[PDB]
Amino acid sequence: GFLSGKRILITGVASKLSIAYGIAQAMHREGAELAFTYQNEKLKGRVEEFAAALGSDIVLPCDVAEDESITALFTELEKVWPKFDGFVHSIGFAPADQLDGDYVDVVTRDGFKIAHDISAYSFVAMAKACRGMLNPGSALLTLSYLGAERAIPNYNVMGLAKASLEANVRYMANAMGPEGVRVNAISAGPIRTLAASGIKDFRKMLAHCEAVTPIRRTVTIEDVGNSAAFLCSNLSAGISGEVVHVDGGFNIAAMNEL
Amino acid sequence: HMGFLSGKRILITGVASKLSIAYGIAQAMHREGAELAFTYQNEKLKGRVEEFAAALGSDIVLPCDVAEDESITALFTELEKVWPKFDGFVHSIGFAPADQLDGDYVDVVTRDGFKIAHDISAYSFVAMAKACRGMLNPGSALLTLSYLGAERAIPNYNVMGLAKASLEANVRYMANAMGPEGVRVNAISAGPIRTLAASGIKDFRKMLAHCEAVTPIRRTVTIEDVGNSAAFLCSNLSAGISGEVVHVDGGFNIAAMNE
Amino acid sequence: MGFLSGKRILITGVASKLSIAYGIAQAMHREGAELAFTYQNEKLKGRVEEFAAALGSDIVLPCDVAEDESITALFTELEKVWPKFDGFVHSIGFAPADQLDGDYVDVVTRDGFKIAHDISAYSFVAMAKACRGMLNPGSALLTLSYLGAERAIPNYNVMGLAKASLEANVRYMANAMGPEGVRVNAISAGPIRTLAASGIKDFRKMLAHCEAVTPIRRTVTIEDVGNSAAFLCSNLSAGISGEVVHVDGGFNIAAMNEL
Amino acid sequence: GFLSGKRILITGVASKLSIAYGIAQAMHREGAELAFTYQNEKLKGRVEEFAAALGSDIVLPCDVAEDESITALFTELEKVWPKFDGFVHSIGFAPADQLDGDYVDVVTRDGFKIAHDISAYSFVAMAKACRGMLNPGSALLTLSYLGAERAIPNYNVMGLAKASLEANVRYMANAMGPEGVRVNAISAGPIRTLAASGIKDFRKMLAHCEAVTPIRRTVTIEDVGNSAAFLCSNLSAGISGEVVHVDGGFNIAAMNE
Ligand SMILES: NC(=O)c1ccc[n+]([C@@H]2O[C@H](COP(=O)([O-])OP(=O)(O)OC[C@H]3O[C@@H](n4cnc5c(N)ncnc54)[C@H](O)[C@@H]3O)[C@@H](O)[C@H]2O)c1
Ligand SMILES: NC(=O)c1ccc[n+]([C@@H]2O[C@H](COP(=O)([O-])OP(=O)(O)OC[C@H]3O[C@@H](n4cnc5c(N)ncnc54)[C@H](O)[C@@H]3O)[C@@H](O)[C@H]2O)c1
Ligand SMILES: NC(=O)c1ccc[n+]([C@@H]2O[C@H](COP(=O)([O-])OP(=O)(O)OC[C@H]3O[C@@H](n4cnc5c(N)ncnc54)[C@H](O)[C@@H]3O)[C@@H](O)[C@H]2O)c1
Ligand SMILES: NC(=O)c1ccc[n+]([C@@H]2O[C@H](COP(=O)([O-])OP(=O)(O)OC[C@H]3O[C@@H](n4cnc5c(N)ncnc54)[C@H](O)[C@@H]3O)[C@@H](O)[C@H]2O)c1
Ligand SMILES: Oc1cc(Cl)ccc1Oc1ccc(Cl)cc1Cl
Ligand SMILES: Oc1cc(Cl)ccc1Oc1ccc(Cl)cc1Cl
Ligand SMILES: Oc1cc(Cl)ccc1Oc1ccc(Cl)cc1Cl
Ligand SMILES: Oc1cc(Cl)ccc1Oc1ccc(Cl)cc1Cl
Repeated sequence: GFLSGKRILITGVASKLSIAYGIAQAMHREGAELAFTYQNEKLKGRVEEFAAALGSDIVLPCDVAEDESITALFTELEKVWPKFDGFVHSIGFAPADQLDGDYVDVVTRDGFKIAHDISAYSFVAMAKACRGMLNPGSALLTLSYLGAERAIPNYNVMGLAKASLEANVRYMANAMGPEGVRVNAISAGPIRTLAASGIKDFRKMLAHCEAVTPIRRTVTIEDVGNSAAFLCSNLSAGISGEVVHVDGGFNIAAMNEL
Repeated sequence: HMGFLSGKRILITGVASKLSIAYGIAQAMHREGAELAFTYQNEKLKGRVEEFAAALGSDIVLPCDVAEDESITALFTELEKVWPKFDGFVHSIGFAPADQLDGDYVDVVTRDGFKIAHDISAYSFVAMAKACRGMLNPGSALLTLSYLGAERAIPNYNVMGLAKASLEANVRYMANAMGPEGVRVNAISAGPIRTLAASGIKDFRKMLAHCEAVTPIRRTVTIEDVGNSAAFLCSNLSAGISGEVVHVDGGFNIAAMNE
Repeated sequence: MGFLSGKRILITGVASKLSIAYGIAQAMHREGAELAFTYQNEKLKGRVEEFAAALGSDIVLPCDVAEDESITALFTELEKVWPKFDGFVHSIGFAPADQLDGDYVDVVTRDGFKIAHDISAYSFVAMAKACRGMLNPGSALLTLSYLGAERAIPNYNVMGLAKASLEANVRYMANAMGPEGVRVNAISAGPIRTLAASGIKDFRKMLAHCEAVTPIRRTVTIEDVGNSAAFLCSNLSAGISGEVVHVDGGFNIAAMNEL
Repeated sequence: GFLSGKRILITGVASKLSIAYGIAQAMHREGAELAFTYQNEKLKGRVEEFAAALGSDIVLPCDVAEDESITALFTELEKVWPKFDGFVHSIGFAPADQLDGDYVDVVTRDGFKIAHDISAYSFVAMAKACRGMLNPGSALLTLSYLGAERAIPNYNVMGLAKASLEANVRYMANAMGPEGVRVNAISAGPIRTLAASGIKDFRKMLAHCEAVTPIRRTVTIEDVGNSAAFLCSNLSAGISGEVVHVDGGFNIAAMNE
């Protein structure tokens, strides 16, 4: 596999639906050794099961809201992985009220702070915490959405948070590049996940994208998985600070329904 | 005066000194016939801002600390007393703790540092829009000030780059939300200009010199260049333009591989 | 006096009262410009003479941008009445009709691609080459582009490629001509019913779509584009070069609005 | 390998430094059957040799200035490859005079025509001539440069031709997507190739990019090759109409003192 010899930490595996689940399956297929985080105790058991089906018993708590939890993650991981080769940030949150209605009516200071803190800051927070553990040739990866570039109904403040996160990719790639670390994002098209369900009229976005995307289907966690595996491998040694659209080309289409 | 903003009432935030981008905008809007009102952050800036306002024929000078929801509500409660309706506002406000703007981004970025940059530099634009939405006339325009740091990794600009990316996305979401009721929302991506707050960016004087050398117009932009651009974007001349980040940087942003 | 007082601006692409260039001409004359006009061929000469006369000009000269000799003769004739001037509006676009109906790969041809690029993109720099010595300090060039440059729009086809080339032309001309005091910008205009627009398949559906989903909830007008164009060729926009300004009511920044 | 069972045609192999060389190596290594084109008789020997090193004896002429040359390529290719899974367009040309001096002084109608014709039109010309030979799941790839997005000294009219090429990618991705074909570009950082010599002060561009690129090195035909292999493989199934920057992140950097 093109990840033979790599040790990648994967965040954000909530279920078999999760983008991060797809990424893990592809990275295991390509020979990566994997470790896994879980947000809270409620999620531990399922992530342990998913971890074990991929030959891993490295499963550790991380609530990215808490600096101590991020430090503890890497404190505990260092004991099995003194050094490793990067991680997948597949984590977003905003209060539910932020994702239904007029952006300006519905956005709040606290909704804004949480969305950016959890979806944007958490990525560089994780990087600070493991910086000295990363081998030369390491790769970090986050997940963004066209909401960052365009005004999308109901996505609302998550658009601002993804725009922040995509700038984070750039500032992180620029800072960590010299010492041999690449940083990228996948801008993924719509996929049915627990989190997707939190966006008002998600199913309308999903249907619309299926119709007008050049490849004429919604992308799968397999498609994202393979792209993510590639971006965290030495195959992508020439790419850093990049937001790669894995949306079937939806972002480049205009006026297809009239 | 009389000009392309005759009939417009515009609120101006972020005047600190005569170097301030908001001063150049205030100058340019007065010259084009706008009635102006001003905000000041704290008591330290009140007196300075009052004399600037009086020189431009305004005695509407009101406190606003955009970290505080109470302060923004009270701004527009007081503003309503003299201006029941008005035609929008200029958001010329940035802030991060000093420690954010000096060193390797990953090393010096902090959670509070990130929180404060995004809160003051990005959230505060839509906060002001939420609290004055009902007072905006049809044909109103909101304007904010961004920087190329939103688009490119700039040494030492660090977490302000992310807060500016968030700001530019806010322009788009607000434009989209407010367009149907007749409100336009735009940004100017200004080139570097020696302002009080600019002195806080490590190596600013090298940015300035770099930008002077490679910018197509072969000069630094002025608060006059930005003021004329802001005056246009808040005027009915710009009626076909919403959700845009207009680069007023002499075209620095389109240059690569110079020298 | 208007913000174009003391400027001498040459206007191409006036075909009718619906032409973008005619809206530009009106706004620029309103703001105090003195104007000169080109006409493509003998059939348009009379109408352009009439529209120019209505804006206080009888400087009305043939220019077919297909021909190097025609562009040279234009500036050799112009110089006799305008030894110096302050820039020109390039409002010129053409591809063979067969290029703008069907699947882009089926319908695009080598000659169709050549003509689109030659007339719509190359002509902007050919004109700049031909008058470079006649431009005052503070001169400004303007071309017209379309969202088709950035996105794949059905049936705009190879005109999308020609517009992308044109916007790249804006950047390379801004960068080359900036040091000698010349600014170069584009307006990326929303759809407008003009003679040329009727050559685009389902243009009526395009208008209705942009009408529904554009933040400002209307079509832009030649007044909107004219006002922006006046601004971009005036000293008010002295800070802006190498820029494609979207004058499309925010259409470009909206996604999934139809639902 | 992840191109196992794919048939890819490769253009623009000139020498061992050729981006198209790096791409052939990477695609061979991952188990693609390759075919190669050569511009003219002068290059035919070098390519027949490079092809044989990779196990291909499919080496056909194509001058993309000629519609007939493109038809004939696909007429000959069909005899051995009735179907195939796409091609790599690694082809650029402008008259030498275009790439030395101030853009406005140096550009000419004929300079502009050829740059656009060879560097941009030829990509969709090849897609037109082979559309019915492409299997479901096929990928086309072209090579672009940041000259499309930024004004770069001396790159001049090639910048416009690459901007047209990048738009081409999007219009081809939109048209061909529904019949199961993806179309993408790599925007490669500077690399010393035969063609690169043609740019005035190319050396300075290399050293500039090397100094300020986040990965702090020049990219290689093997970095571009790995990215090209990926983008023409089923691994990239969710990517179309995309210009992927393989320049070490140079494009996102500004103000490196
Ligand atoms: N349509 C889509 O599914 C889509 C599109 C593009 C982008 N994305 C992004 O992909 C990523 C993965 O989301 P998904 O769609 O797979 O959803 P999901 O619900 O399957 O996964 C989201 C994950 O975020 C984690 N998370 C939330 N708050 C956390 C915290 N405080 N600490 C740690 N983990 C926390 C959850 O535990 C969960 O594992 C997100 O960043 C999302 O914004 C999703
Ligand atoms: N100067 C430049 O080179 C440049 C370039 C691009 C954009 N900008 C942006 O222009 C805007 C104005 O900055 P400037 O350069 O004029 O400097 P400045 O110091 O004159 O203006 C900054 C202003 O921010 C205000 N401010 C800070 N925190 C505030 C708060 N909590 N509540 C209310 N007001 C607050 C200050 O009172 C001050 O008036 C900012 O958004 C800045 O980021 C500056
Ligand atoms: N929706 C729109 O109408 C729209 C939107 C975006 C951009 N544009 C651009 O605006 C510009 C003006 O078009 P318009 O909509 O006003 O259409 P129009 O028909 O009013 O203008 C087209 C003009 O092009 C001129 N022209 C064509 N070939 C020429 C040649 N060889 N030499 C000289 N002049 C030549 C014609 O004489 C005519 O005056 C074009 O570049 C067009 O692509 C139009
Ligand atoms: N070298 C770089 O730094 C760099 C960076 C970005 C993109 N590119 C692009 O990569 C591609 C390959 O160039 P390279 O750097 O490998 O140089 P190269 O000289 O190795 O390859 C250029 C190729 O173009 C072919 N070609 C030229 N005119 C042709 C025609 N009429 N018909 C057929 N083939 C023709 C030549 O035969 C040659 O193989 C070009 O499109 C170039 O613009 C190069
Ligand atoms: O960002 C997303 C985009 C899409 Cl189309 C679908 C799911 C997404 O993921 C989220 C959406 C909202 C919240 Cl609150 C959290 C997350 Cl992770
Ligand atoms: O955003 C800016 C960009 C530049 Cl080039 C110069 C000044 C800027 O403005 C600020 C920079 C830092 C802080 Cl703390 C606050 C502000 Cl207002
Ligand atoms: O570019 C345009 C875009 C739009 Cl939406 C409408 C009209 C346009 O202008 C043209 C369209 C086709 C041809 Cl052949 C020539 C021109 Cl000037
Ligand atoms: O596009 C390129 C970009 C770079 Cl940085 C280097 C070489 C390139 O390729 C060319 C440059 C000039 C000519 Cl005439 C032909 C080609 Cl193929």
